[PDB]
Amino acid sequence: PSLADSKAVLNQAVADLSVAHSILHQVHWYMRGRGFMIWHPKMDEYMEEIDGYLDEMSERLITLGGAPFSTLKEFSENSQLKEVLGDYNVTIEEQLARVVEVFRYLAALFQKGFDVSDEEGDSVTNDIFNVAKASIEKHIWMLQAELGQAPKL
Amino acid sequence: LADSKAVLNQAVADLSVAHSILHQVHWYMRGRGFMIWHPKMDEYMEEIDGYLDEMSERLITLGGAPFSTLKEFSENSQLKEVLGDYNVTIEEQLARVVEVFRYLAALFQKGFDVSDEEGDSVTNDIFNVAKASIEKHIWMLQAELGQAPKL
Amino acid sequence: LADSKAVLNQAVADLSVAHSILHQVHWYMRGRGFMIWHPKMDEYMEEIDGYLDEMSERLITLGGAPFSTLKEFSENSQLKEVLGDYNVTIEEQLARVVEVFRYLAALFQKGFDVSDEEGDSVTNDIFNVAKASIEKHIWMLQAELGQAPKL
Amino acid sequence: LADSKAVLNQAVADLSVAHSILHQVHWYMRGRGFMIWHPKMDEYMEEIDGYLDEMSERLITLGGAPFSTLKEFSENSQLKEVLGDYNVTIEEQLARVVEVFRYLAALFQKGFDVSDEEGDSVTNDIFNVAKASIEKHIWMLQAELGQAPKL
Amino acid sequence: GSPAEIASFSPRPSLADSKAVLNQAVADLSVAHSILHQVHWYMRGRGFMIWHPKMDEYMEEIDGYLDEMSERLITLGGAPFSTLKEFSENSQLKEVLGDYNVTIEEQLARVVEVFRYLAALFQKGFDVSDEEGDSVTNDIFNVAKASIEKHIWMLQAELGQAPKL
Amino acid sequence: LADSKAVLNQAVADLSVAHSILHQVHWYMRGRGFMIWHPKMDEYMEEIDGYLDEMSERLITLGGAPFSTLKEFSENSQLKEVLGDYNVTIEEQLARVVEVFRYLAALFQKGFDVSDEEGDSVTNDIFNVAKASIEKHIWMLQAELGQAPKL
Amino acid sequence: SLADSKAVLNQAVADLSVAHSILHQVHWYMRGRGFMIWHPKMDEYMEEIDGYLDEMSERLITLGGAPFSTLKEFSENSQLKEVLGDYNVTIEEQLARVVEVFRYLAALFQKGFDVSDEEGDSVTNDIFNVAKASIEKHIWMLQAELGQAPKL
Amino acid sequence: LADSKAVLNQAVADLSVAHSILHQVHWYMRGRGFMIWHPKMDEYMEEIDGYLDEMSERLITLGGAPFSTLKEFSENSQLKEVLGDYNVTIEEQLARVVEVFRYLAALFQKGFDVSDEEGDSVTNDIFNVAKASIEKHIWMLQAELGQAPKL
Amino acid sequence: LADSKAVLNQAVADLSVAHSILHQVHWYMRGRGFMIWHPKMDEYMEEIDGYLDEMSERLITLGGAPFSTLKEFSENSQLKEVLGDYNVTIEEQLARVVEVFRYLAALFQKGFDVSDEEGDSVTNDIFNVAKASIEKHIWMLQAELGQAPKL
Amino acid sequence: LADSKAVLNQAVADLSVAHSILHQVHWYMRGRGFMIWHPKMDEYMEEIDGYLDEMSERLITLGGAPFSTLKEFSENSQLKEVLGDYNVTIEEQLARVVEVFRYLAALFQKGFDVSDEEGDSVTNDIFNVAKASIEKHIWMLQAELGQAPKL
Amino acid sequence: LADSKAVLNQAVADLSVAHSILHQVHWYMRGRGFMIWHPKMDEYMEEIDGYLDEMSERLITLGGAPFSTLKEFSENSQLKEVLGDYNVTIEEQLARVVEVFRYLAALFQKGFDVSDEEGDSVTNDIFNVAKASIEKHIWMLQAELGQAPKL
Amino acid sequence: LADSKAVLNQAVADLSVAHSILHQVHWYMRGRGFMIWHPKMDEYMEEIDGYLDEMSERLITLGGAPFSTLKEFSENSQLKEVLGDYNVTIEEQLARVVEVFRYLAALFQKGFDVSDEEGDSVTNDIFNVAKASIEKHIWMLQAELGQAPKL
Ligand SMILES: [Ca+2]
Ligand SMILES: [Fe+3]
Ligand SMILES: [Fe+3]
Ligand SMILES: [Fe+3]
Ligand SMILES: [Fe+3]
Ligand SMILES: [Fe+3]
Ligand SMILES: [Fe+3]
Ligand SMILES: [Fe+3]
Ligand SMILES: [Fe+3]
Ligand SMILES: [Fe+3]
Ligand SMILES: [Fe+3]
Repeated sequence: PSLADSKAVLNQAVADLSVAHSILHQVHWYMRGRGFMIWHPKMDEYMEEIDGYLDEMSERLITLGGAPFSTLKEFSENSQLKEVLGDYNVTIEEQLARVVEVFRYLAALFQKGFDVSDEEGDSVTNDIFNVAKASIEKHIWMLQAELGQAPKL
Repeated sequence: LADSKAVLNQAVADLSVAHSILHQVHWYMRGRGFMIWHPKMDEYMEEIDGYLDEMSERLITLGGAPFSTLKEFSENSQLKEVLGDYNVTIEEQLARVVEVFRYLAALFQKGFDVSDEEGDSVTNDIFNVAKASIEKHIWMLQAELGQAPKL
Repeated sequence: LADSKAVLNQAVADLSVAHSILHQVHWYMRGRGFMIWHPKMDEYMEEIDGYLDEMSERLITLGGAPFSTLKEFSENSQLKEVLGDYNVTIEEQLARVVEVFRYLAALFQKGFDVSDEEGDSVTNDIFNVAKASIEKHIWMLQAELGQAPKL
Repeated sequence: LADSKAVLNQAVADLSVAHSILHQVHWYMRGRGFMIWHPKMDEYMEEIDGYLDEMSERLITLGGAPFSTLKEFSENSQLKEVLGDYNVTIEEQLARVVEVFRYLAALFQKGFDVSDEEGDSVTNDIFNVAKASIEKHIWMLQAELGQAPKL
Repeated sequence: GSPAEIASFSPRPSLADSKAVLNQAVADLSVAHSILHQVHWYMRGRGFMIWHPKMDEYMEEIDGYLDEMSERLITLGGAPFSTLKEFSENSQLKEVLGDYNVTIEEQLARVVEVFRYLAALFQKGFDVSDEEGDSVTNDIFNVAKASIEKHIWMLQAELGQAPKL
Repeated sequence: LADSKAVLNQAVADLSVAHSILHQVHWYMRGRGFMIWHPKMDEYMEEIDGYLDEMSERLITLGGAPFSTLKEFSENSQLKEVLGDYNVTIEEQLARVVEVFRYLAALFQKGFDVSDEEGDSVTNDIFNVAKASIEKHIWMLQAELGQAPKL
Repeated sequence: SLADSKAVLNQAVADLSVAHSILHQVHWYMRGRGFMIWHPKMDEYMEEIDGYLDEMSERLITLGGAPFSTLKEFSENSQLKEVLGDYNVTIEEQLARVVEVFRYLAALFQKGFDVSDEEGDSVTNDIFNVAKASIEKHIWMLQAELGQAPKL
Repeated sequence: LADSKAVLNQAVADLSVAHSILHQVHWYMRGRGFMIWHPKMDEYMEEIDGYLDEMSERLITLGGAPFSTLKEFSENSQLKEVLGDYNVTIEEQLARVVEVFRYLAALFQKGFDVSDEEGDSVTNDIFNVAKASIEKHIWMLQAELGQAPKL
Repeated sequence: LADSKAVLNQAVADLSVAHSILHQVHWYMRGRGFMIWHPKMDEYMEEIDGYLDEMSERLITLGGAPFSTLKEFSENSQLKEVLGDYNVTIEEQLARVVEVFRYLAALFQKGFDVSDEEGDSVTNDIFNVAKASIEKHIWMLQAELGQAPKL
Repeated sequence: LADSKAVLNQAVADLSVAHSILHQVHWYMRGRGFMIWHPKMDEYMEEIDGYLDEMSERLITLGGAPFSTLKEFSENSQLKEVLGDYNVTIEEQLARVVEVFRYLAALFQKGFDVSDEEGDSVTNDIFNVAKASIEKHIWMLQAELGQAPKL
Repeated sequence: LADSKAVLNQAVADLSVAHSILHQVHWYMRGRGFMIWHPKMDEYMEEIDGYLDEMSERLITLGGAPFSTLKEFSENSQLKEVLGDYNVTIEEQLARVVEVFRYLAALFQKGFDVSDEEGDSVTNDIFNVAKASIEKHIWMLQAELGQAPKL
Repeated sequence: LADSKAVLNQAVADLSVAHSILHQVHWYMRGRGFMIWHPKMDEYMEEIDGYLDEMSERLITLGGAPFSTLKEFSENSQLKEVLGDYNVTIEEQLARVVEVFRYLAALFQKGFDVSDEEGDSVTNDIFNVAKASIEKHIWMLQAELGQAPKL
């Protein structure tokens, strides 16, 4: 049932990235406070990057003979990420920490994806997860730096 | 302008679901015409997303609170999603896109109507511009399908 | 279309003063956030100048004579200028911009209304487009300032 | 000219003839100003062609059938063509272009009126945008000619 | 008295010199543009999304020949046709009313027939200009013929046929 | 004008007024040559605006406070404005621009001299570069007008 | 030392050269509905193939190796077989030929991945992995046009 | 290929002198039309330099030795230069350019004939291309001057 | 080589082998000048490939069947390939490229002649344009090697 | 010209150390403002590197021998480096950059002086241009820091 | 991650000295080949700076503290620098870059191995990509020098 | 500003002849290094042409009359031309380029000194900029030739 878990983790990523995109969009829209003018457009950049991973991962899953999740209901039910109603009263520091938590989870997911693909010998999938992990971890450093903190990976 | 705000938020939900449906069509497509229509879904998706950000931004500007979770999109949208299926024909998939766009154009007409009544002329333009392009796509998709636009 | 011509000319004056005020904010700005907001004023200035040229030139096209001297701009504009002062806070400078933009959005509503009354739909569109972008800026500035747009 | 479809198709014919007259001006031009105005006709021609495809597209989208033969253009257009002549002056050629543009601006107003009555807001916008640009060119051309726009 | 005014039929249609073939091209390219625009607007059926915009590209290329040829005619001291009446009457291409019910296969075949005609006209122009020693005009016709011939190959290929020039 | 800071502020006011004058010329221009000279006015305005922001930043950098209201620009400038008039000829308009430019060039020479004497070599450079290009423009405008530059 | 990595790189030099030739044939002899999309697509595929070739050949050179560099060497050492050009081959048949060539290339690149990993040559390993990824994506899209799963 | 080499080298001389004359027109031009025709001379000059370097590297390629000194250019060119004079009218300047161009078009025809006789098809194409463009320019210059091309 | 189709197909084979030989030179190159000449082979390869595709599509267009297998190219080409050798000097490599180019230029002359005889002027120009550029390269390569082009 | 060469060489060392210090600030930066100021350090670094290569190559051109080892940069630079520390506030970091920039502006003033004294006007210009830009940055950095430039 | 951090920081030191050595080569280069190899050094320097910023922000991301002073770079680098000397030949300069690059490639293998052991796959890939390009440069440099890469 | 005008005109002559000499080197070059130095002469030629047009515009702007015939250039230049010779080594060609640039650098110094004396600071800067770039080229050409700049 070849590359069963590589396919499974690719599909887990499809759901998680779909929710991550929704969370980033909420931060983008609901953001208020000093720093808005830099961080609001920054969320657009992050979203575009996340969308990039979604399409690389979902393509790779299809290529491997899988069937990507492709309804909001599948994304919601399969994602390990939780969403809450939007709220303008959240601080900038609080909004950025939420993004850090989302990104820490993605970097962990991508590590799992890297591990599982390596074990099954799916080196193409392995590379996709490694590249994505690398960038997310770099963003974790930068976001944490803004927050006067070490990356603490 | 509670009604203009209401229809803008309705659009946020529907455009969120429409993007998901376009993505499923993009991914699950099989048959002759794949190489043209697969990347065309990406164009439609980018356009849909552009409407999502215009309408969401305008709602925020009017003092509203956009839907901003998958649960809100799914619960509020009037579009129905189904499981992805590689066995759907390319002609059926394009017909599905047409039905989604017919829905959107009708939603944008409603948004036009509501904002026009409230005198919200900026919101009004947004719906009108979107409607124009969606209707143009309907013509092209229907022409590929050997049909009149039948607006 | 005397009213539409009149409001276009009012905008020529007010945009001309708006430009000066934006330039004052750009030059006298001090405080954390300078590096983002200083260049931002140049973007706002370029946009305001775009409205100026096109409103002034619509007025010419309609058989009008636009204000074209500093004296005409000062004496016809309803916006008041004050002496540059480096001790104004970043947050108060942004609030000054918001106040200027609230004024412009309100003026552009008036221009929409009068041109709509007179059936000058070309002039109507010019005001509608300008108002849209100015209102979007009020949302962003107010957000930086920890506040709702409150249009 | 009962409906938007009829006004769009009229525009299809008139824009086709307008293109032809502009091309004649381009080719037969002689006199001081040639080096400016010869390439300017190309810009105008491209602009006229943009209106053509738009208006034709919209007509097809609305379920109509555009005129699509030279006979149909020539017989349905209110514009009148004459034989090319090198002996027409620059200032007379520019005046000929002004008359065509006045005609088109008038036609676009007619399309604006009808689409508004029907509540075809998409078609209404198309005529509005085309009218705005053509009216600006009338100002410039008349200005070259030492004249007010006289819309 | 005053000089008499000759009353005679138009006559001619007589591709005997470079100036004449160029003006014939001016007329035929104008009608060819109209036919291509009809195919573009009225097209329906599978392949629309590729062939619709392809007509726009061909229209652009046709317009390019029109401006090179008509400029060369003016440069040679001629007077290009420049009214829809002169185009329609001088062109050998026949137009019909637009119809949404023509297959892609039939539409592409119509374009092939227009292109074969144009290639043939440009060969005439090449022959006429060469005999004249008008080498600049000769190259305009050669260049246009080459590209139009390449499109015939591709159109024919789409239709599952050899170019059959 | 006692020092570099003073001459820089003088330039802030005069460049503000020169921009306004160039804009009037741009808007009220009529006559053969409009199509070339109308857009040229925009180029000149953009250049003058460039000098304005280089001179006013240098003044701020030097510990000064730039004029930043229309009242100040108008009161301090040696250039005088008159009401717009469509009846001024193209030749008279270009001659007005030449006179503004001759003034600016002379002001920039004074800026050069004062800064040189104070040993402010950065400010000196700014004035030298501005003077170079304004003088090149005088040659070209004079050449259009059939005359020598007569610096 | 790195003998077999060098040998698999050189195998790829040969196979990619013949693959380029086959793609050019498909490009030229193509006929049928879809020509206007697929003809130019072959040029994209040829450019990508050529990219792999210069990459792999010059990694081989960098390793102290000597790339095949004549048509006879390409033709004899390649495992791909060429056939005479024939306009009567259908579009569907042509695309299926390209799939088979790409399936071969993807398997070759797996072999190259495996051999270079066995020899500790991680630079060569990555060249093959990157090339493999994009070829497999193409298989998906070609198969999809042909109404099938990728069937990797 | 003695004759083809000879005429290529003749073109090296004449184009070098033609470049110098164009530059004189560029520099000494005065009168209405300066702003269009002054930079147009730069375009003509670049084109001439292009023919210069096609013809000069074809001669080298053929095993010839191009003139490469001002003495060689001046002595071998059939074009005559006179001292610059600001007093020449714009229309006379353009007349001078047309003369240079008529000469070049005639030389390029000689090039064509000589290379055709000798069977140097590459040199032949170089001349034919240069002749086409120069002759188009004659049409346009003549048209500015209110005249037929009169090739 | 009977006709135009035959010489076009000869060029398909020969260009294919030439590309292979250029690629060998590119890869096996060692010596002073490598950094300029190695990438230069890529330029030459790109150009040869341009000729190949042009010449093959002209052959198809004429109703021919291009060679399209390595066996056909190798057997039909009159160029001979040898095994790659890193010990060949950079100047010997350049000399090998010249020999290939001299061969191509003569093949192109053969194609010119045959197509002219048949009256196939489109094919005639393809060969002429290719010959022109190859001959220009022969000049430059020979110049690098301190020699006349010897064409 | 040995004093100009000595100060050029001084600038080589100081700019090398300046680059290093900016890089530390870039890497070790923490606090609100990071996202703007982190990439800004890269812009400054690139600017510093430009002055470096400029001044080094002027030194070479003048027959000097630039410092070209880290030991020489470190030993000759009057700037002092300390171990990187993440616990420095972003305001302290920016003040640190201001102090490096004041040093550099003062160094460039010395080079202007020495080069003027010796009549090396090329070196003089290099120092002046560099000084202008550093002084502009000091204004902006100070404005971020709520302060006058205090040059 | 103890060793991956250590080897990243070694790279930070080594890349810094490597940039310095390359800059010396760039500056003190003399001999045939200068015009190609002088700018080449700039490309190599840019690439080494890319690895620097990469490796140094991966170290930071991992919770390390990059060397950020010249003293740290010199003291920790395994690469040794010497005074610049114009008498060094091109051959000798290029050989030195080769030795710098061989060292760097070896360090990157070491970094590959350590990160592989520790399972730091992101760091592993940074070293692998950097080693790949360095090794490709070793081939080209060695080819220019007439030798096999001899990795 | 008589001597300022004088030296500008001298430059016009010297740049015109320098251009001719560079073109001779470009065309007659043979030997190793051709592929880099041949196009390099084009870069140098374009730069020389830039100085020509600016010096000649500045002279016009100052009320002078530039030399504008090959006779004037040749008679007024202090540069000497000889017949082109393919037998010259590339090292001897580059040496001739260095001689011409050394001359220009000295001529530019004389222009700097004379304009500085007459207080024409705009002309002064033109010469200073042109001198800096020529001298940098001398450094590079000399380095290729294994020598110091020796200004
Ligand atoms: Ca498993
Ligand atoms: Fe996708
Ligand atoms: Fe947004
Ligand atoms: Fe304007
Ligand atoms: Fe034209
Ligand atoms: Fe390569
Ligand atoms: Fe050249
Ligand atoms: Fe092709
Ligand atoms: Fe450098
Ligand atoms: Fe960085
Ligand atoms: Fe000039």
